[PDB]
Amino acid sequence: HHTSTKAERWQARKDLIAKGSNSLYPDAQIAAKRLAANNIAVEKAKLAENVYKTVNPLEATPGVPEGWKDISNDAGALKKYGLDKEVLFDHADTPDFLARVYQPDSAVFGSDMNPTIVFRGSRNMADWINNGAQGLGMESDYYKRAVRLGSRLAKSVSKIDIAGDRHGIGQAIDCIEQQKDEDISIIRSRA
Amino acid sequence: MDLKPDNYFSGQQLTLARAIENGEVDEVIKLASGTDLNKPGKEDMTLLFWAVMNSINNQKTPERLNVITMLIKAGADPLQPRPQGKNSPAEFVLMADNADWIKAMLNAGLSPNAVDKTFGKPIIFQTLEAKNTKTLQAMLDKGADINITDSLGNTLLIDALDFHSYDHVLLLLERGADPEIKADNGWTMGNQLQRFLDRAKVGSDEYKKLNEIKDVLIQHGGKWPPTPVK
Repeated sequence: HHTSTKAERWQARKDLIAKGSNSLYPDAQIAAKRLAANNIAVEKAKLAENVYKTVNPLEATPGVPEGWKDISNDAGALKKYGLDKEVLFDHADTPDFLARVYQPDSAVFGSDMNPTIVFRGSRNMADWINNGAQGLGMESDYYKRAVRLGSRLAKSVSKIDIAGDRHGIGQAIDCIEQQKDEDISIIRSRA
Repeated sequence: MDLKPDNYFSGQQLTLARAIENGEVDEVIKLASGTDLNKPGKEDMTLLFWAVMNSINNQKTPERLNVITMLIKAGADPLQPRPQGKNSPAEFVLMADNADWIKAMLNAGLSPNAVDKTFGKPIIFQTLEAKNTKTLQAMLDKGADINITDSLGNTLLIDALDFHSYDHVLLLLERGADPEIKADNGWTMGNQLQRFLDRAKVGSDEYKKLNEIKDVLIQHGGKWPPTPVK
């Protein structure tokens, strides 16, 4: 479906955006503004989708969007942001709170993107843990580890963005891509 | 609901699991010396997690708590991890709202400065997610280093404030935790406390609690206002 590399397509999309921003036509100018914002937003929504594919948080997550690297299991890379693997997910049961951290490839994105941490949405004999958690008075609060990460990221010297159900994310990506196609048409119409 | 040991164990592990289920301390002591204590059964169940599960609600009795102690004394590993980064029985019971279960493990001589086997983090950090400070109190009372750090130089005091675990913050300050420790990023707890204080809404419950923390920090000799981060 795609003939060129991700890097080539990223540059060609910015080239088209620049053509719209230089147009005398107001519709091409506003189309270029929205296209630039949606180009960025669709990359974040693709990462937000990717965290729903994580199974074992200590293993790779399949299908990381092109041009991004998952550093969630790289202690040295995480240290740069004051993070470690342990703080990225809950540990009493199947994770309810789960975050993944991704670094953009500068060969693809230049300086357009930042490292991004993405929070996943919150979600009989095998349910013995949940029984144990209830009798032990466990708080079981998604917000605790999320707030803790927010507090930590405010101290990061290196820039890092925050992003992030699975069906709703997919539909969101559809709506963004639809908007992109419409703005590309408007821009091409004014050449 | 009501668990059945046969869903997780067979053979000699099942015979021990039934003694645990029945809360029979002497039978547990007798059998534990000849049983593989650490090989998991089904659904990630281990004999030590089974003992925890048989000591809750109406089964939280002195004898059933002591079964946990006696299994650890016999060789059951309270720091054994579960798969996929899931935590050990010691870390799990540090999250509880009551310290009876961690005390049963400390009574078998588990070090209060122990670290977990997957991430290498001191298990005392898991107390910060508990709904009160009872498990942290039990760890400190047994002699844990109140100023212990994680791999990034964070103390319990620093991490508890970031967690918004404000009653843990207060307890740590009152027990003499050093508030001047800087993490690897050069921040103290107080540096974050100042950020939090400055953005809090006057008279909100968050404002009231953060100011209480500031007052207690000062009352215990901490430097205020904090030295800005370098």
